Order: sequence, then structure tokens, then C-alpha cells
Amino acid sequence: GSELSERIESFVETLKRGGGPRSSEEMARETLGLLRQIITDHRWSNAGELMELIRREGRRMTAAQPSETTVGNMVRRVLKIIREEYGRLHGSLHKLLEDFSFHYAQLQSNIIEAINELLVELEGTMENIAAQALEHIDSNEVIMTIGFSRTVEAFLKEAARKRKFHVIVAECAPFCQGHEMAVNLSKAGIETTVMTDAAIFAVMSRVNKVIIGTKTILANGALRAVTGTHTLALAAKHHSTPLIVCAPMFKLSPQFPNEEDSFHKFVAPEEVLPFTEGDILEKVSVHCPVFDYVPPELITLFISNIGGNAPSYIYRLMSELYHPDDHVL
Amino acid sequence: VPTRKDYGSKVSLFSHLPQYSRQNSLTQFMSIPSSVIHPAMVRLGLQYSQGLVSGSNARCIALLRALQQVIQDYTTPPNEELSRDLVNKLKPYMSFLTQCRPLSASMHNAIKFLNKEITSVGSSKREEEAKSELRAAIDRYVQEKIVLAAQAISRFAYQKISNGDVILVYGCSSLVSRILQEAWTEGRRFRVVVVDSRPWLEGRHTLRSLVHAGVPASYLLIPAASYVLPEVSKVLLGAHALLANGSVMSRVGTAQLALVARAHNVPVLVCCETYKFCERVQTDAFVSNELDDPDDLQCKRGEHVALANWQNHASLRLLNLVYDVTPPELVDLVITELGMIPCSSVPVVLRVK
Amino acid sequence: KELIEYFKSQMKEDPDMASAVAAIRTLLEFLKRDKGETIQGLRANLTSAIETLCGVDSSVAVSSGGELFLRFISLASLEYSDYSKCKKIMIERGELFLRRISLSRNKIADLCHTFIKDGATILTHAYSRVVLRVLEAAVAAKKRFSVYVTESQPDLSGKKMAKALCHLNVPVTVVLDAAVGYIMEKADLVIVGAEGVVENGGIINKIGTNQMAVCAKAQNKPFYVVAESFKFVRLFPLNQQDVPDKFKYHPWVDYTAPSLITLLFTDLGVLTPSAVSDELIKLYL
Repeated sequence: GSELSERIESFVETLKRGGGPRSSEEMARETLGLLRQIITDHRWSNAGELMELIRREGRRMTAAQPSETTVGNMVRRVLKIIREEYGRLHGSLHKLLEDFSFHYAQLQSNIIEAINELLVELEGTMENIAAQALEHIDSNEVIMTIGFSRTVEAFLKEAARKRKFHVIVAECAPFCQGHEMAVNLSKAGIETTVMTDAAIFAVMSRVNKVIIGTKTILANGALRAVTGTHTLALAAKHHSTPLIVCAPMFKLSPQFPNEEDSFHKFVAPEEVLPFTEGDILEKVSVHCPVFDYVPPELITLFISNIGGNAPSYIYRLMSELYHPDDHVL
Repeated sequence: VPTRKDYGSKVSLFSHLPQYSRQNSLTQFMSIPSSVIHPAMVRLGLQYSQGLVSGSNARCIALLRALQQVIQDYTTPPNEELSRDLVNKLKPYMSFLTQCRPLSASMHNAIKFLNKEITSVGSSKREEEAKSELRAAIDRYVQEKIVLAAQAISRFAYQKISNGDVILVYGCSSLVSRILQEAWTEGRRFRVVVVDSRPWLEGRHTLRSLVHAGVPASYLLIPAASYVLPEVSKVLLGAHALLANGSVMSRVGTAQLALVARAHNVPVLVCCETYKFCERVQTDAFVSNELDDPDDLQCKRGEHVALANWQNHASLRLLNLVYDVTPPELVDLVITELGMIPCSSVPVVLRVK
Repeated sequence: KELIEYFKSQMKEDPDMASAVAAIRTLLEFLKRDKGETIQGLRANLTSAIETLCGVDSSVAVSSGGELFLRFISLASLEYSDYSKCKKIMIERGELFLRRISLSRNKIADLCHTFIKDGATILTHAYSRVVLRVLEAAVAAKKRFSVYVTESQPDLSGKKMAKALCHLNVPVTVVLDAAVGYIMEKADLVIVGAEGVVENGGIINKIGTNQMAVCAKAQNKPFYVVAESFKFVRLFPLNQQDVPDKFKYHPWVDYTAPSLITLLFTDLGVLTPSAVSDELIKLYL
């Protein structure tokens, strides 16, 4: 039915125009619901046609907004699910020393069942990540964060009921989103503090631990985080302080820092330099990058829903999550 | 069985970890013929509290032998399955053993394997057969993960030790001692440097074992390690546990030794078994560690003890750490029965088991 | 004999081709000669041939290829423990393995040429077919860049690399072996070939590679490495002395730690210094 088409067009337009779901969990849920819907009301018989249809639609959605990789992750996850279910019904160096044109009957029902299982796991990821707060936080500890992330907020406020610590929050210069996080934390009695990015290194001598949130995790264990996290990681590495990253599994993309320049999302310079300056706006060149790149060497641990792990094992999670043929999409 | 009361004033940074005293034992408030606790477990807890069995594998072996004795002495009650009865009956014994002394990673892994095996027993099989199968599984596990794994690690480390080398060891680890003794018996001609630290002073065990074996050995304390490393060629260390992030959890004087070794450009090696590979993670020794008896810090220097009465000063604290954690950036190689693997391959081996 | 002659013949029809691939081809071709129907006779005759071949050519790649062939025969032995259909199935699998290893170079180039940006300066040490293919694919992708090659004093192969690069209409420049630190600041990334990948992730390359990696680490310069899968060797050198002397022989090779390597471009995909250990563990070679 054309209702699926109307929904797909609305989703692509809302992603390309402005931001859609505010939380990453809602974004992943909306993407998975749209994928399940595309699978449910559509004419497909064999796995190759369904996979190509999903690939074209996912390619469109990714071209709509390349920095929104949570949707590419969900598309690749659905593709991997389809491949696994098809291999279950149809039948490296160690390995080294395939058509999808057979049409079954119960393939759609089990694909939908797998998608629902993935949805429930997506829902439980938040508590699964927040449950590991006491294993890394201690009493009379100092924690530093940047920006506003729901995962880090839960991780911090889940341990305040049994531990007492001091939280330092560094705002983001273009979009001062750390103020909301600081207010939400102070509402729970955590003794929070707000500060600028210019005083990151100046205050990072009394800090004991750092917990932050990322937008996506690259293949070699590096991140695409908000602007200012590269400097935070540099200061942590200079003072040899562990930097924890609380990110669910859907924030993991199967790509290495191949690309160039289109990594960061550039928005209007109105936030950096207002339009009411004068005539100097014709000469002055202003750039406003929203995100930045954080190498893996400056990261210490990754707290996920399946337990903490080191960055040197993220490649295995990639091999476990996505299929090598669906990396380009 | 009542709670194990604490002893003395703990440190501000380690206020969440238990601090006990070896003179006050928990077996004081129990019946002489132990009724609620198994006699074997009572004797094991007493030995752990008194410090008679001090070692990762000695503790694991003693725990497994006590569990074999308990299973031999335990008869299942009626109107209930054995697969859950044994686990529910062993839970308080583990609680008591933890109250006597915090358990190590080896003991945790062994208890997890034993609980899995007990739960795997079917409700139809008989009792004697199930007990015999559990005892045999325990013995085969000991044989495969402790004795045969030690032989494989020694066989793999023999190629790394060469003639004229100067190896530096720390503390007391049976795996390192066996490796060195086998390398010396195989024809290698080297000399070892034993580093010790207070208050346990357990390095003297390896020192005397090597002297009895015939290996030229040296002895010195850990603060002077920066003085002996320039002449050291290799640093062999023992590990009690390997976390999922590659960090090494071992005796307290290992991370500092590895740090000083890297500064002096000396390749560091780590020997550990696959059953000591913990799946949890930790970044430093503050959130989870073990605080032993603080009275071990007292020393007879001169004719009087400066810390004879430390509890009178309400401002004075006594910190006695046991374990510590090392980052993967200070470990060069890890030796296991699977083969020589880097430290950033710890999760991969955890994958295969 | 015939092993020496066949190795030299395969090395001579095409110079381009590496020594390890030629050795694997010779081993599989000599596998057709085998008359014995016992598995230790096949094993020992072939192992003798691999050692003789390694004696003729002192290189880590030949030994790596030989170790891989014996491990593949051991897997094909764990097939059934037959040596009745085993030789046949093994020959087919070996032919498939050879055709697959042939495309390794193209796969590495198509996967590594994307990390080169327009207007960037590249720094290479010695001549290598893999880096040459990567650069040819990058210039084939409508890209423009500058390259700096070290003369490689032991044997003047850097000049050969510069000639082969200037032939592709690229502004190549030859620098002195002692000038690797002077031009390190004028380089955006470093891409070099690896003769053999050690167990931990390091690389065994020309004598003038470890110092370049050290300078790259001292200036936060991306140090990329390109190598095939048949160059994975189960070695673990702790320093410059732990490397076997048969590979060094003024040594001709050195070891580079994985902490100084940024990424690895192999036919199996783009990998990090630690993923190779996982691969080696999976093969149990």
C-alpha cells in the first residue's frame, strides 16, 4: 500500500530537513519500526529482492543524512537478520584454507519475530548499561563529562542513590546542551558543576575519572562525538586518566576513518557568530562543526549492554554485528 | 554463622572494602562438631584465615578438594532433586569462605564451573553415579587447567629463555618457579633476580626453591628495582587474573614493577592460565581490592616499634593493599597453554572457551 | 634438482610476482609429482622441499607461505584421515587457494587507496609492488598527491620505486636514508609494504622502516602498512635481537612494534594491529 510510501517519504524528509527523534533510542526504534513495516506490507518472495529493496531504501535514508549513522546501523542489522534467517531455513585464514533466489513460506513471520526480539533488546539496553554504574564509581570521586547524553545521565544518576561523588559538566560552545544535563543531575542531589570548554585542561588535574557519550563508534574503536571530545581525550591521555564511553550496540558503525571532510556536520554560523555583527561577515569566514573525531588510542573502556570491553576488541563486535558484504550498503 | 566483625579503622579511600584481623577468627562462635557448616569447609576457612594456604592455585586446589570431600559426605534429602539441592547447600559454604577471606578469581571461576556442572546433572540419574561423575569432572578439571596447563606454559616459555639472560621475578608464583626450574633442567644457563616486598615477604619461597634447584639467584626489595633493572634482560611475572580489557590483576607490587621496566626498556612477560581469565573489568585498584590485616605493617626497627599503638591516634590510618591492576600498555607478551598471544588478545581466548 | 629450477622459473617469467606466491605455486606443482601414498612421506618430502626453498631465498614471506601450506595440508588431513581422496580434494582446494591469493593485491589496493586524499604527501621507504598498486589506483581515481621515497642504501631499490612512480606521472622525490627525520614534517601519512606479520601485530620490513615508524610516532603521523595474508608468520620478537638470524641475513630486515602502526590493509580487509593476532589464533598455524 501507498501508506508505506508516505511513511518512508516523511521519514526521509524529516531526517534530511532537521533532526527527528531527540534521543538515540527513539531514532533506532523509529528506524526499526519503519524497516519492519517495509518488510510486512510489500511484494517480496525471495531474499535477494527483499535485500535489494531494503538496500535501496536504506541508501536513500543514508543519503538524506550521512551523519545519522544509527539508521545505517539498523538497516545493516536487518540485512544481517535476513541473511541469518535465510541460512537457518535454507541450510579469515582458517575458513579460506551464494544465491538468495529460493522462496520459502515462513520467512516473513520469523523475520518479524527477530525484529521484535531486537526491539525488546533495544529497549532493555538502557537498564543493562546503567546497571554497571557501581563497578566503576566510588565514594568521594570526581567525574567529568561533556554535552548531554541520556546514557551517561542514567549511568551517573543510577549510582547516586548508593554513592556520593562530584560531577563536573563542560558545556558545548555551539549548542550549550550541558546546562540541561547539569540541571537534571542537580535535581537528584549529585553536587554538579557547570563550566566552559576553555577551562577543561585547567581543571583536569583534580579529576579522577571521565564518563562520556558518543554518537557513533567507528570500526577501529574511534568515535564521532560532539565537538570538544577530542580535546577531552587529549587532556585525559596527558594526565593518564581513564575515559569511559557509555554507548549501546546500535551506535556501532562498520567503517574505518576512510572519509574526509564530510565527517563533521556543519550548521549555519549563526550560533558561532551572530548575523548582527555588521559588514565583517562578508570577509570573516566562520565554520561551525558539530561533531569531531576521537582516535581509539585515547579511549580506555567501552561500557555497553553486554558488559565493558576494550577498544581493541571492537573489531570483533563488528564481525559479530554486521556482514562484510553489507558494509558499503 | 554470625558476621565476621571488622578490626581497626580503615582508610578513607578504601572505606568500602572489608578489613579483618588474623588473630580474631570466625570459628569461635560455632559448634565443635560442625552441624550447619561442613567440617571440611570449616577447616578450609580456618586455613585461609590463618594464612596456611597462600596462593592462587594452592587456594583453588584446596577449595576443589574440600568440595570433593563435601560431595562425598553429602547425601541428598528426599522429595527434591540433587541438581538444585547441591547448589543451594553450597551457597552458604561459599558465604562462609568469603567471610573468612575474600575469594580470588581462580576460586570464583572454579565455583562457577562446579555450579554449572552440578546444574547439568539430570533428575533421572542415580546419586552415586552423579557424585562419582562430579568428582571425576573436578579431578579432570584440576588436571587440565592446572597441571597440564602449567606444563604447556613452561614448554612455551622455554623458547623465550636463552643462555646468558638475566630474568627478574617478583613475589611467589608456582608457575614462574616451575618454568625456571624446567628451563634450567633443559640446559639453559641463566641467572634470576628475585624482588620482594613487605610485609608478606613471600619471594623468599621462590628464592629458596631456586637455590635448591641450583639456579644462580639474587635477592632484593622492590624500591631498589630501578637499580637492578639496567642489568636485567627479562622480567617474568605471575598473574592471578586477567580482566576482559587486557589489564592484569596480580599482587600489588606488579604494576609498579612493569612501569619501571618499561622505563628501562626491558620486555615484560606474563604467565597465566586460561581458567584465571575473568570476564569483568576494572581500571584501577581502588573500587575493588582486598585489605589484609593492618597489624602486618608494624616492624621492629631498632628497639621500639613506631607503629606499636596506631589506633590511639584517631587521625592515623594503616593501608595494607593486596592486589593491583596493570594497563595493557605495559605488558608485552602473555604466555598461555594455547600459545604466546599479546595482551590485546585476552578477549579472543575468552571467546573460544 | 627440479624444486630450485621450478622456483627460479616461476620467479623469472614475471619479475613483479613475490617469492612466497611463487614458492606456493612450486609446492603445489611438485604435489602432482608425489608417488608415495603415506601421509608422513608426503609431509616429509614436501617439508624438505620447503626448507630447501627457504635456504635458497632468505625471506620471511617464503617461510610464511610454507607454514601456511603445511597447515592447510594438516586441515585437509583432519578431513577424513584418508590420503586416498585426500590428495585429490587437497589439490582442488590448493588451486582455489592460489586463484584467491592472486587477487589479494588488487583487493588490498582497492581497499587502501581510499585513505589517500587529494594534495596529500605520502612517505614510502623502499620499492614494493603493493604500495605501487595502491598509488596507481589512487592516481587512477582522479587524485593528485606527492610522494617521498627513501633511497634504501643497502640496495638501491628506492630509486627503482621512484622511477616506476615517476613513470605514472606523479611528482616523486627521492630522499636520503638519513633524511627520514627532515622530511617527516612534510608528510601527511606513511604507507609501506610488510614482508611478514608477526603474532602481536608488528612487521618485519627493510632495515630502514622501524626508525621511520619511530619518527612517525614522534610526530603523530599516520603509519599505514600494506601486506597480504600469506605473510602472516607465528613469530613474537621482543626487540631487534629476537628476530631469527636467517631472516636478517649489515642486516637486511628489522622488526617494528604494533604500537607504532595505525592500520593494516590486507586482502582480508582493513584491520588494526590486534586483529591479526585473532586471525592467527583462528588458524592455529
